[PDB]
Amino acid sequence: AQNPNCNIMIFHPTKEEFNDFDKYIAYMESQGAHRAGLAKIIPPKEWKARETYDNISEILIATPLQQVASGRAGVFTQYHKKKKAMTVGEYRHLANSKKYQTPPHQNFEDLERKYWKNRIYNSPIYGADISGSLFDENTKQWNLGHLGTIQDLLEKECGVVIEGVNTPYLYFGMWKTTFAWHTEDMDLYSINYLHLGEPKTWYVVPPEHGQRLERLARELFPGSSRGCGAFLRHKVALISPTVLKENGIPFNRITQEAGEFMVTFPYGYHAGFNHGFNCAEAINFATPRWIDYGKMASQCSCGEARVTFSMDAFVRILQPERYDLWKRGQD
Ligand SMILES: O=C(O)CNC(=O)C(=O)O
Ligand code: NI
Ligand SMILES: [Zn+2]
Repeated sequence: AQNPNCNIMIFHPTKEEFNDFDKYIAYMESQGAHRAGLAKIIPPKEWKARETYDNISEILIATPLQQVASGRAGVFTQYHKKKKAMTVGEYRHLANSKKYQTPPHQNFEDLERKYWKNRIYNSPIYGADISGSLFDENTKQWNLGHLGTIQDLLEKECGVVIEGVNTPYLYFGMWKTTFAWHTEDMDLYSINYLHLGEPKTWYVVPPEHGQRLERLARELFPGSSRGCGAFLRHKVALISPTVLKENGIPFNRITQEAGEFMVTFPYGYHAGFNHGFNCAEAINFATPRWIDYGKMASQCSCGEARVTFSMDAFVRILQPERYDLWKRGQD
């Protein structure tokens, strides 16, 4: 078996290898990349997402989210307080202000230490889930707005045609902005391109050990666990690497820099934080190997998770027994 220790693998495709997206995902998996839950892909030197990022300041962040923490430094939840709309230019200025800017630090490890020590004492503001793309339409390789759709994958594999669409989202972050422990909707893949700015540090649990993280989460957030059998779907819970280590949870970490892709694999729990002002673009996708994960994916039915239109068909076709209860949670 390839990659039995479930290490995060890093790939350097040639420009020739960068033509066929599906084929390269399949290649990465042939090398065991999926066992980690997360892989890094460094694009060939000849590739570019777009010409420049000089004209992005007028993009609107309609609902910036202030991420307010509760708990202890290594075990906390965050809720999102809606703030007034601001442009990306205004957001960048805010990110760079004395109140919100990245502190002096020696290296990534030093900054990681500062993050877990001090995160809960601040409430950074995040521009998340903004529908759109920064890929040039003429970028033909690994353009996250031009991927084959999950609906077409399901149709190709299972022969049923379904409604729904599948488009990318932009994320504008600043120092300490945080993504909570989660897997993707329907335990899909995700792919994330860091367009511009400061790094993003990722933590990931191997898919074969996902239930170990779930069990610890139930212990650490007992009220939440009683309220919902799949509360990590709420995407609000954080657990530090120190606490994971103390509890023997297998995981890995890696820092993504501008110009790099990350892929998360089905049922790979991940969490992380941004080092400073940046912009990422991400989208979910599927492969034939995903179908069995989609069939088995946990669902939140307590009403908190509240997801896209397009997830309806996924649950309806892949999980017909769960469909009634789940839909009650969406309505
Ligand atoms: O970048 C973020 O804030 C969160 N991204 C993801 O969880 C992802 O790409 O799957
Ligand atoms: Ni994700
Ligand atoms: Zn729930």
